[PDB]
Amino acid sequence: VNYAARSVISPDPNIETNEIGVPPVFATKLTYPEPVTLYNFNEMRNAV
Amino acid sequence: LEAASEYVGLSTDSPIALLNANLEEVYRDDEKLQGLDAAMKGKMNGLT
Amino acid sequence: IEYAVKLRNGTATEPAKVPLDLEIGYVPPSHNGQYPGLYLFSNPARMVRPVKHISTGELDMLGPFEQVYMDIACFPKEIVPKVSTHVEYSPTNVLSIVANMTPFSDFNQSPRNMYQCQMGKQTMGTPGTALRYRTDNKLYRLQTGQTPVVRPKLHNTYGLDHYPNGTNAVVAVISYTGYDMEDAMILNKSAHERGFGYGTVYKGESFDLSQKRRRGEPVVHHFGFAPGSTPRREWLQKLDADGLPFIGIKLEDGDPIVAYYDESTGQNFIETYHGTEPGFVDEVRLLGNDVGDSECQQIHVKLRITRSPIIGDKFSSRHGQKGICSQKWPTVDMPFTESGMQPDIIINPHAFPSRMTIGMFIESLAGKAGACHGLAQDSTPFIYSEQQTAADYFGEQLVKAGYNYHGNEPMYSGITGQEMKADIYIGVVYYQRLRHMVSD
Amino acid sequence: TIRMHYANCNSYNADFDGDEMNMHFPQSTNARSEAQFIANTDSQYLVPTSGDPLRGLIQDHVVMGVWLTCKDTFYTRDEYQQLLFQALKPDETGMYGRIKTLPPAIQRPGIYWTGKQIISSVLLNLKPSDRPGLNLKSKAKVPGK
Amino acid sequence: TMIYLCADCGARNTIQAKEVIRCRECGHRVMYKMRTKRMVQFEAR
Amino acid sequence: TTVRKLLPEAWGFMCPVHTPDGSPCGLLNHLARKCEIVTHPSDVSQIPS
Amino acid sequence: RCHLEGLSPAELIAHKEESEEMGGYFIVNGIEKLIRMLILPKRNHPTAI
Amino acid sequence: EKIIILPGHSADLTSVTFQIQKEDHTLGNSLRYVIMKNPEVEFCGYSIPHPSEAKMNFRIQTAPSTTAVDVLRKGLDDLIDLCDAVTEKFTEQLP
Amino acid sequence: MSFQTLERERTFKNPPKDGTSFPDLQKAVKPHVDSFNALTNAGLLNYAV
Amino acid sequence: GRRVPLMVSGKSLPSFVPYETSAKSGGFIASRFLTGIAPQEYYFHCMAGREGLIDTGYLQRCLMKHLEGLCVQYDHTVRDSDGSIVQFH
Amino acid sequence: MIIPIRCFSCGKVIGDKWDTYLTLLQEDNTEGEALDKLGLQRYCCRRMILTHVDLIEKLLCYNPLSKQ
Amino acid sequence: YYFDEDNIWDLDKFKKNLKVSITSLDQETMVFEISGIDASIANAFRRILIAEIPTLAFEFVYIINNTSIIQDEVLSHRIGLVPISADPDMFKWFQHPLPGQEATHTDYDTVVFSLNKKCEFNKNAATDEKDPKRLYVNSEVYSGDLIWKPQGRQEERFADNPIRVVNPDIVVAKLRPGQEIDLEAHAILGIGQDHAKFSPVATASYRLLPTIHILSPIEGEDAVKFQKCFPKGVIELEEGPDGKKQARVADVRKDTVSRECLRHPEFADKVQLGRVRDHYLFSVESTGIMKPDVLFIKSIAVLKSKCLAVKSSLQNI
Ligand SMILES: [Zn+2]
Ligand SMILES: [Zn+2]
Repeated sequence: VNYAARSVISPDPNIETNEIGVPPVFATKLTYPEPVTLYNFNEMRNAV
Repeated sequence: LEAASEYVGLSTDSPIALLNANLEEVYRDDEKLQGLDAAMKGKMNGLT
Repeated sequence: IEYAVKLRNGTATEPAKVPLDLEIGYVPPSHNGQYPGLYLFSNPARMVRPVKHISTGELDMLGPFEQVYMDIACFPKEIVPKVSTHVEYSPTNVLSIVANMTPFSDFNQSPRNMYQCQMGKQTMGTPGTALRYRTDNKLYRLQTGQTPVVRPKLHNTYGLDHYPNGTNAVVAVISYTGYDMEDAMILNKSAHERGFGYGTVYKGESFDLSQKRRRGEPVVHHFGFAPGSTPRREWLQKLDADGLPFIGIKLEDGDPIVAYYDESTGQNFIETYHGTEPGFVDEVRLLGNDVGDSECQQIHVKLRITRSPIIGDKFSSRHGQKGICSQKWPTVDMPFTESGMQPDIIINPHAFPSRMTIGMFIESLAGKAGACHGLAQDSTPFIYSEQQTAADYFGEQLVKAGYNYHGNEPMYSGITGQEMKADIYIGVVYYQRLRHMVSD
Repeated sequence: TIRMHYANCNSYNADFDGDEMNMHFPQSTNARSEAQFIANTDSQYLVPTSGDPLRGLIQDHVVMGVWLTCKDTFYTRDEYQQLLFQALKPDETGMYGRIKTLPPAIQRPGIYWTGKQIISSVLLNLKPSDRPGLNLKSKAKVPGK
Repeated sequence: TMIYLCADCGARNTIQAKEVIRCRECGHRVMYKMRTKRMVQFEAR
Repeated sequence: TTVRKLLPEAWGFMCPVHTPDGSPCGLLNHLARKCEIVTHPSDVSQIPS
Repeated sequence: RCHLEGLSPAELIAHKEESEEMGGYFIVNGIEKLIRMLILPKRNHPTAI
Repeated sequence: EKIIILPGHSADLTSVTFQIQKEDHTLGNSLRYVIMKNPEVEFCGYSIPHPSEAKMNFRIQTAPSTTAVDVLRKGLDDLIDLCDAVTEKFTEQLP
Repeated sequence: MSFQTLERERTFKNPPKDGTSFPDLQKAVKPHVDSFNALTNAGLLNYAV
Repeated sequence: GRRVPLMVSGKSLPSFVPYETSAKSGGFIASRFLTGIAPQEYYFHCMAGREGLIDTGYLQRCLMKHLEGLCVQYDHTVRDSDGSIVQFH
Repeated sequence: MIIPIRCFSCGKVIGDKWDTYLTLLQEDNTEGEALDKLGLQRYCCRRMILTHVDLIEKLLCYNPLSKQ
Repeated sequence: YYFDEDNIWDLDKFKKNLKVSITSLDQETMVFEISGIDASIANAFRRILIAEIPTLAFEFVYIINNTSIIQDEVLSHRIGLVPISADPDMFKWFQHPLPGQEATHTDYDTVVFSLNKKCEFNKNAATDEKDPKRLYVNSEVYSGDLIWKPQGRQEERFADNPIRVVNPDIVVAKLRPGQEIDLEAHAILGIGQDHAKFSPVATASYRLLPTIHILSPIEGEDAVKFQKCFPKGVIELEEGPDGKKQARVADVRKDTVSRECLRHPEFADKVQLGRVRDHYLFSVESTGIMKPDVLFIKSIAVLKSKCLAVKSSLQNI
């Protein structure tokens, strides 16, 4: 499959029961498409 | 010794040679071993 | 036995009347037993071990056919007269060489000793002393190793002193950071940046031009650069002039490592470093192909990758207590005793029940005792009896030194400052860093 | 190294000892919507085989629970407020404006909040807009004797 | 020309490209390259 | 549940504890510390005599 | 039949192998191969089955 | 951006959460200690989002009499006065 | 028992030319190398042929 | 199951006399991990532990190929997807 | 390799305390407590120069540029 | 909303309760007693002493030729951990280089040291003695061989106090005939929470002054065993004309809180082992940079600077 990372896990008590911490490396290396509308235009302009 | 001698049938004060002969006759088989180990295991687990 | 004790010392050594290695397998008769008949073996390729003959007082060798029919009393004190005709030298003689070197190996639940043997066979430790002259693919070496402070005498007898495996970590059994559950652990940051278990991997890769010479032509490819142009953007940066890389230049993934050209095409080909981790170059060997009268048709380049403790690298004491370096707490946020030593590694207390590594508690006791006075605390299996326990011996040691007798120590927490209500257990364990993290 | 909390350790049957985990990303928005509402982690509190729940805290948290809710414990004002705010940490989660507390269990000669009051305080700060408080009676693991 | 080290004799060989490789004084057939002068930096970390 | 068991005519010959875990468990038993292997036979005609 | 027999550690450091060498392994292509010990039935002793 | 006010602050600026940048428990705990010495505060407890980053969530709620920013200012001034008292005694001790 | 430190350093610095300081590693590897020694001498291949 | 396997000569271990009855030969070991277990006891303990270690996926393609659909249709009658009933309610 | 300057747990510098510790055992007949004359009060800086394998005086005997 | 009305901040009352005494002060060690300070303030002092004050230490190392057995980055690291004797407040911080990185050095920023040593064979040797200190010259590259090279104006700024490595006896590497080391190290200012080599104090920590008090007087052999329990000096055996022997605690400050007396069954009745709650005993042992008095004063000054920084940035919003 495309868009699927794989790594070793390690424990952390500070985040949440939901959340999963991802390093900024997975932040930069996994992307997903998003159409651009009037009210998220600032987010996307700043992102690009 | 109490549990073994009770199992095979003899008393605790029996001659060593007769108890030895009966024991030699016992664990050439396999079922008699099942009985002996069950009895002695009951005794030891009571102690434990 | 008697003629053997004659033959070992001064008295003349004629061809032995009866050799030691011969085993006299007497098989007594009994109904429904093994078929009875004396059996004299003299063949080679058998197993034979030594015991002490008790009527005499000297050696005697016996194999796995008289074992089952002799009463080999396992201690001087177990011997019951008129029957026990052999004594074991010392029951330590029953274990192997790697298994015997586990301090207080008779305190742990034996599955823990099994895991510790099978895991100390896999430590990132010193694979020798001649590494400059080794053409192996992947070696691992430990920069900072030491001798254990708790050790079995055979760790000296078998000459392990020349090949250390791990360092001495000031372990505090404590559930404080919170990151150390599910067997993981911490590693005091400054205790890491001052040089805790610091691995160096050696990956030596070989290049051989004789493979790319299929058939039909004579020797064509050669190492070097064709007479002509050579790209500057990478090739002249690393490779010297001869197509062989600089010694000591740091490589990255996409980097050229060697250079060879064909004769016909005259165009310089290249080979790149496949591995994904920046390694150096320490030694290149121009292997003369054979007897002589040949060009350098083989090279062997030994890259020295560096591997400090990174989050995820298994550490594991000598009891099967493997963990993972979970976060590397700052040295300021760690606890400390009245003395002030930050515990180099925080282990979790919840890991000792359901694991039975009480051997580790005893070893921590013995480490904090031996490091103080300066002893090499003897830890052979089966010395300490039920009368006076090993724990009480090391406790006498410690209370002589000055610390708490149960091993506890009054610690102040770092993130709040005021003392922990309950004292905490600090010792000096021997932490051999593992190497299973090579394929992350 | 990606980080996840301990609660999921019981669910994934993981040990944090070297086993690694595939981490996917649902691209389209329908997929992430259904992952957020149907199959998100906080909704996986009950295994399907039996009702018995599978998420929940582990070794250290539960021993410190036996040691915090115990009745010989006592806190001054500073420790109560500080420990409470460490527990809540609203800003990283959100949705709440100001943290509210209880009166102290004892008041003279020194004011002291007790541990069970800290557990009650956490429960009081997480009560929804309008749902009456929880009330319950259930045997605990540490036997009474 | 390059400067190498005979593995055993430890003698500077001065062997040129596309030549028969061997120790000029011993006859050994293994040659290490020597570490020349070159500037590298490492952070003290 | 065969030979991969540690039936005890090994006391002092092959180690009880040291043996890998998992699938090859019980097969490869490393010898004890002191167990030698007699490989040079000798003349024994004096034994029949 | 090697040129290391009877050599003392100092003359081993004079060569390129480390002081307390062990031996026992045929060097084949440069990867130290070795013949593992196998276990067989007893020599010459008529066993039952 | 050393100190900022998080998006959870009450309009009266009475229940506000400063977030001090590049700080850990070293100042957090000391300032919390000094701030508790202030009668007009109801709540004061610091935290840390994640030890990976250096940010300290603060939190100060007060009675309607005085807002929170004044409390933080007075508390920092008091902590500075404490540091000065300690340094004065220390310096006067040895010659 | 104490850490052999002086002895360790005086076996590191000036290595022994007399004989290997550690006889037990060699008695540990002795099976293989003494088996090959039995191959060459003690008339083993000659009996084979 | 039962207990230590007796070798041919009836002695549990080469330390004990034949047909030995005292429970210390039956694999009952009295010493505790805190104080330390003796050799004859340690051997039986290795026996039991390594027994455990030699003791320690096709039934998910049998009950899953046939139960692919088996979905709870809207009239609240769990049918197979081909249309046939399997259970009401 | 060489003695680990700056012992791990403490911050004390003990790089220089090896050729001056060894020549206390060597000729002074003092035992493992020789290091108490060195000034190591704790036991975290003390299990460093005590149980130290100085494995570089054995590895320096392989200069490939020996000229011999 | 409960305040206890006694937890009030009063700087006059505080400075009236605070009392400081300096027990022993040296060129390297210092131990002194703070009183009337809550755990948070004294923990802040310790936390800053360990990490938050700056100190010169080798960061970059440019090797030109290094053919010793000590690996390359291992040599760079082991150089990094050595100390440097320089007043860390006569410099400025190193603006770390973002892209556009190379030309980023000046003489107010860094200091430059260098070593070059090639161990030649020593020929005056009589016989075979692998000392090897006498067999070879320049055998061990010590730290004292890091010779300083001033960069311009520096030569004049530090003329009264030359900048040297503080421990000129550390062994940095070991060489043998033929192989050579040659490198120059650039040192910048650092803050201890980045790396360990910047931390000035070897060990800085405090202890709550323990208190030991007898509830019921002991006699005779009990008194002897008791006095034998704690380390010497802390337990006095009372000279009492009435009775024979009693025990009174001379000085609790020597005592380590080992809690050894509580181990015996009959002694646990007699004595409690507590701690005076507001009495802290600081111990500070620096490494080579500054005399510990300067350590402590710079620590509290750094605390004040952090407070003034937060206050100044708060006045903005
Ligand atoms: Zn040569
Ligand atoms: Zn230390």
